[PDB]
Amino acid sequence: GAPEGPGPSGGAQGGSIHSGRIAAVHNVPLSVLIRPLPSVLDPAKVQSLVDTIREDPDSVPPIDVLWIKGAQGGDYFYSFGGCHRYAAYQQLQRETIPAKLVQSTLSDLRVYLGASTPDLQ
Ligand SMILES: Nc1ncnc2c1ncn2[C@@H]1O[C@H](COP(=O)(O)OP(=O)(O)OP(=O)(O)O)[C@@H](O)[C@H]1O
Ligand SMILES: [Mg+2]
Repeated sequence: GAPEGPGPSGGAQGGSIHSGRIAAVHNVPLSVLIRPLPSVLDPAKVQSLVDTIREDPDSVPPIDVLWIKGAQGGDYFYSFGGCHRYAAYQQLQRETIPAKLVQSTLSDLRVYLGASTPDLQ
């Protein structure tokens, strides 16, 4: 749980390209991925990816993922794409998946779900 926090000490949100920020590749757990948009997966195309990760996990780049926080610091990870890439990782029963984190705002989520957008907390 986390019924407490530090405090304000740096305008991170709306920060210009000189304030402070760290965006890089990160292994985000598969159990905390948010995907509210089903898709049609192909069993032959997943096999090709499952073969790359099993034959060479270095020639496989990360996917783009949006990093947004709720009204209570609750971090939520949204993914839109790499659908087939998720099946290969999910099929290999792996614990986490490489994904590029990109700080975003609830507005960016409205562009994708400007209708079924929930209330993050
Ligand atoms: N054996 C392989 N089979 C298919 N794609 C491969 C293979 N090895 C490398 N790749 C790369 O994996 C990437 C697959 O993910 P990408 O995000 O690019 O596109 P996508 O097919 O639209 O699907 P999703 O968003 O569902 O993963 C491709 O860009 C391709 O270049
Ligand atoms: Mg495409």
